[PDB]
Amino acid sequence: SALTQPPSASASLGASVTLTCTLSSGYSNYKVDWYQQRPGKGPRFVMRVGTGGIVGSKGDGIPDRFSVLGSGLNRYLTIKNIQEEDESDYHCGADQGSGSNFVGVFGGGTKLTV
Amino acid sequence: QVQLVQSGAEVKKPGSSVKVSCKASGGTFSSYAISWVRQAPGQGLEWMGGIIPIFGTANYAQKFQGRVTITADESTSTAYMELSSLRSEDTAVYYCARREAYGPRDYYYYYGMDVWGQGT
Amino acid sequence: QVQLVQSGAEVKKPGSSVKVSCKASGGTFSSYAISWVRQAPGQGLEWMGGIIPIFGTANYAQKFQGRVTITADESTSTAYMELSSLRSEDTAVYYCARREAYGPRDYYYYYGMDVWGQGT
Amino acid sequence: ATRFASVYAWNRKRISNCVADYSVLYNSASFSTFKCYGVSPTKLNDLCFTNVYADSFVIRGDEVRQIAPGQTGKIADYNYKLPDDFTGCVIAWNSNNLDSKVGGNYNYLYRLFRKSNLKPFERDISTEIYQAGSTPCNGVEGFNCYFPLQSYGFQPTNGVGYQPYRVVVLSFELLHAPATVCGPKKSTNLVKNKCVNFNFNGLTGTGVLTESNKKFLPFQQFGRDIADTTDAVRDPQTLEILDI
Amino acid sequence: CVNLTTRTQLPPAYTNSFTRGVYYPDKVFRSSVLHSTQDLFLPFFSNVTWFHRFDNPVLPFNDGVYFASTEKSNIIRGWIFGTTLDSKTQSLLIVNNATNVVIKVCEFQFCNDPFLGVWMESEFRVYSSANNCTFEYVSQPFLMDLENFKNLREFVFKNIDGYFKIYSKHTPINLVRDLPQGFSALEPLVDLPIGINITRFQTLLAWTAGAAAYYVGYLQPRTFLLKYNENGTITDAVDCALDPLSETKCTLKSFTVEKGIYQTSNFRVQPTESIVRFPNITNLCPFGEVFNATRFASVYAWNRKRISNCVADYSVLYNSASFSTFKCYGVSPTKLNDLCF
Amino acid sequence: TPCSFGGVSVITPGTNTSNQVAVLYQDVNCTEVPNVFQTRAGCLIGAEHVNNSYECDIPIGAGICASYQ
Ligand SMILES: *[C@@H]1O[C@H](CO[C@@H]2O[C@@H](C)[C@@H](O)[C@@H](O)[C@@H]2O)[C@@H](O[C@@H]2O[C@H](CO)[C@@H](O[C@@H]3O[C@H](CO[C@H]4O[C@H](CO)[C@@H](O)[C@H](O)[C@@H]4O)[C@@H](O)[C@H](O)[C@@H]3O)[C@H](O)[C@H]2NC(C)=O)[C@H](O)[C@H]1NC(C)=O
Ligand SMILES: *[C@@H]1O[C@H](CO)[C@@H](O)[C@H](O)[C@H]1NC(C)=O
Ligand SMILES: *[C@@H]1O[C@H](CO)[C@@H](O)[C@H](O)[C@H]1NC(C)=O
Ligand SMILES: *[C@@H]1O[C@H](CO)[C@@H](O)[C@H](O)[C@H]1NC(C)=O
Ligand SMILES: *[C@@H]1O[C@H](CO)[C@@H](O)[C@H](O)[C@H]1NC(C)=O
Ligand SMILES: *[C@@H]1O[C@H](CO)[C@@H](O)[C@H](O)[C@H]1NC(C)=O
Ligand SMILES: *[C@@H]1O[C@H](CO)[C@@H](O)[C@H](O)[C@H]1NC(C)=O
Repeated sequence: SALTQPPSASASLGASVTLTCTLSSGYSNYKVDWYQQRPGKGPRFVMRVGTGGIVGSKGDGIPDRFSVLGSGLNRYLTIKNIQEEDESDYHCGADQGSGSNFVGVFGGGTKLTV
Repeated sequence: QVQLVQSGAEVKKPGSSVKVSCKASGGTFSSYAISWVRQAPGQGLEWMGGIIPIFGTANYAQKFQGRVTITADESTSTAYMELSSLRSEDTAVYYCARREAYGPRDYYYYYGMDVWGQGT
Repeated sequence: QVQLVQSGAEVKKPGSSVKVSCKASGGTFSSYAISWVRQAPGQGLEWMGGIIPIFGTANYAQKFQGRVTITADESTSTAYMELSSLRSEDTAVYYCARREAYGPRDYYYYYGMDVWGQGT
Repeated sequence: ATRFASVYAWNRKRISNCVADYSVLYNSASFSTFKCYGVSPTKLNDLCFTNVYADSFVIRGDEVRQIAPGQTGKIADYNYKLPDDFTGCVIAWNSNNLDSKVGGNYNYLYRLFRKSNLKPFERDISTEIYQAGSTPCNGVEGFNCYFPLQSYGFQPTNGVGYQPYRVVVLSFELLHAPATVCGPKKSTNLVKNKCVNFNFNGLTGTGVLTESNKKFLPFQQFGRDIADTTDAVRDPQTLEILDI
Repeated sequence: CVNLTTRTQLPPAYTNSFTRGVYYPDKVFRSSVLHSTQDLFLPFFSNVTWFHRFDNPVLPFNDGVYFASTEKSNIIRGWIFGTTLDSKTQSLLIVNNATNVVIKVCEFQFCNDPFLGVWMESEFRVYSSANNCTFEYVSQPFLMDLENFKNLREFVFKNIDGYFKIYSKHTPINLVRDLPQGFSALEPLVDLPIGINITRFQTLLAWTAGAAAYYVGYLQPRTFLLKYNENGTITDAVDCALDPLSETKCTLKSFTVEKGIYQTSNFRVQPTESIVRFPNITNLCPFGEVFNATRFASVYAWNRKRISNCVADYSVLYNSASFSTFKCYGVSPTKLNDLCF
Repeated sequence: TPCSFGGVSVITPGTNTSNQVAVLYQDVNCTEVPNVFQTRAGCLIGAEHVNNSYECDIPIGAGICASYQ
């Protein structure tokens, strides 16, 4: 199944929307990324979560409200104080390395209709 | 500052070959984990390959191995892709994506895909 | 007990490609020296290739090197063959043949081809 | 085995209370490395050990040379340290056909950075962010803030030095305790009051065996003289005390 | 599980270890000899914490412990060994031989006051959850009675190099309130093959009290000279670091010292501070201009750059993952940052 | 210079008579050592200095001898 991600969810304004991007057993110890795709525009980087913590980023057209947490084999992206600007398609990917970049298995994506 | 821009959109007859460029302006090129990704209309993103210019080696996905050729031209600070045997399902927008590098540079310690292309 | 059976007979017009399977039922698969052989109608047997699934490497004859592709799928306990550029003389019955293994398994100590396929 | 451990988190199986036939393992043609330290590889079947530990992991081809006493490098220093007085044999073989995948097998991990070197047979399975600089990381990766583990990208097109190798290290412990692991030796009849060459559970010498009047305690297997040389043995098959 | 709280809260009491805590250090028979061995032993006349009431808090376990009990109705049940003893780490459980003599190194979720209860046994309230069993050994079934002194039981518990070593001795005793003076050695009872990290322990007892007390001492690396008799029994010992007469006895390899002068050791003042002084240079060494160079020389005409008057930080170069060979001759690669050239 | 050091000699009657001992720190000043008697061989602790001379039993050095009385 590799990266399993729910098709679509819907949360109300000012609420918490925890999005689960699960990591498969074979793909367990892989870096996980998060991207925001506006409808019809190119996806942009939001936050990156590693198995040991948070990669850390700022100034990428991402509101301060967005946050990401990684517990076990499940990676959670948490949105607090959501407004109508957050309606978009979010994608989580896998990654690997040591000189050949390997591949990123991108999940189905989430359509968060506010 | 640093940004990656490529050539415009091309339309090709099925069964032909398409070559897509990717220009790099700003920063210290050839340390970036240049990646190639795509998304079908109405479908989630699908990886195809990636390349690190300094190592001169290219990696490809199993779905596209033997059909996608990726090269990085260090002299022009550009990254090139060659895709052949296009089919009906292969039509989509194509993105050229990079990653910041930190650390020993021989072992994977990279940031996120902060900068993206404008489409193809 | 142990036996190898494949798919039926195929007829292809010249210049096409033919793919022949070989199923394995019983015994401890991937230790067998799976071999591919053929015999022209009215002529003696001619070898073309062989494969050991655990080693994942395939050997081919000089007459058929660059034209015969042989792979072994360990998951289904099956062995596959792909033959391209068929000509008039290439038509014949095709046999999938195995060999018992004993010893270190890295160095050739094998029994005879006790079990054969039913033809193709 | 089909599920070898990662070198940063290597597996250990303890083997005891059995007969260890090393002619099958030694005379196997399937291993590419069989280098022994402290014992010779061709006399192994004549010895007895207290217990044997079999440590196993996958490492990089160029790194097989580091699994030895007195070596340095990322693996020898941060993953698996072998002691300099190691008694045992280090066994390695090419396992590209089992451990390699076409896109690359990333399930084999190694520790790349550590604050200090490991002690012999020490394990470290923590995932603490490595501090490279003077600025606290507070759990976040970045420059001078590093993730300590990395994977080996095993691909079938890699050169020999970059192919996977499976390594099994057999550590042979020799302490004053009952022996439980012995080679495939056959026993002979016991001869008393005659000049003989003896081998009593690994204790060897030349001498005359007589009945002893020493009151050995139930746990004592042999004795020593004032000179600290063997002068008495408990027979390993019948719990009889002999003077030598 | 039951938390016993009906305990007077007093500081630990102390007694005199006298000549207790000697065990057979090895498995070799010797007789009519004095053998000097350096091992973990209970020091002679070491102060020993004394517990009764219902006295049994959690105690530290350092290098190892000495356990002895003076009892009339067999109240001691066993010991709990582990690191946290709450299923976060591997732990060792030794139950009384009444069910079976059993050492279970299974992963148990223990209570914050484990015990056994009794006069007949009913309750077994030692642990709750128990899975991930890695080692088990069960001694031939027996039975631990659940209901001046006459019976003395001595135990030594060590956790060394993969073995959990238990030593024990059974003797007559005659004191009312103390550890006897006189000598006995503890023979090994069983060698447990468990490579366990043990740092903390708790005592299991079997509400009302029985007639019992127990003692806990701590082991240290010491050199002892042991006297073996004609039957190979240890009959005396001197802890040579206790005082200068024992030190003389250890040096002369005898328990009798003649009138005279003996040179037995060497006194040395130990340093109390580490004083490190290096020059006031702060500029970094120009290594980066040679390692990341784009125009390396040919080997027949190799380049040489001389580096001087700078601070050479070798942890960046040594701790770099980018080099495949780093072989040092004359110096070690991991001590390079402490040297000056 | 290195830190103060020296040999330790135990002055004793035999164990047939008494287990009381005295310790001589040879050529080490009294102060750095930790009935303290300063002599040419060093400071001798545990022996009581008396003005009454006797036959040498246990020699100390530089004219000093010790005995059990
Ligand atoms: C080999 O070379 C690389 C690259 O350095 C360049 O080439 C050399 C020859 C010289 O011309 C340099 O002037 C060139 O820059 C070196 O890697 C660099 O190491 C230095 C420290 O020694 C790094 O400087 C740090 O930068 C930190 C902030 O940058 C972080 O974020 C950026 C993205 O915004 C990211 O790209 C970067 O990697 C960091 O994650 C800063 O906090 C820190 O204090 C310090 O200033 C520099 O950034 C590194 N560059 C890269 C891309 O890794 C090697 O050190 C050098 N090795 C040797 C042995 O010489
Ligand atoms: C085997 O050894 C045991 C002691 O462990 C002994 O009692 C028994 O008689 C021996 N049997 C043989 C086959 O000699
Ligand atoms: C112990 O067993 C349980 C159940 O199988 C398992 O979930 C847990 O991870 C195991 N722990 C260890 C130490 O293996
Ligand atoms: C042993 O347990 C102690 C408990 O404080 C812990 O600090 C230490 O790291 C442990 N050591 C090992 C090797 O597990
Ligand atoms: C030693 O054993 C003998 C015979 O059992 C006995 O007579 C003697 O009293 C014992 N004690 C010693 C040390 O002599
Ligand atoms: C010993 O030290 C004290 C105090 O410094 C000093 O007065 C005395 O003279 C010293 N004696 C010797 C022998 O140096
Ligand atoms: C011994 O001699 C010392 C030094 O002269 C003197 O101070 C002391 O009073 C004398 N008497 C005794 C017996 O101590």
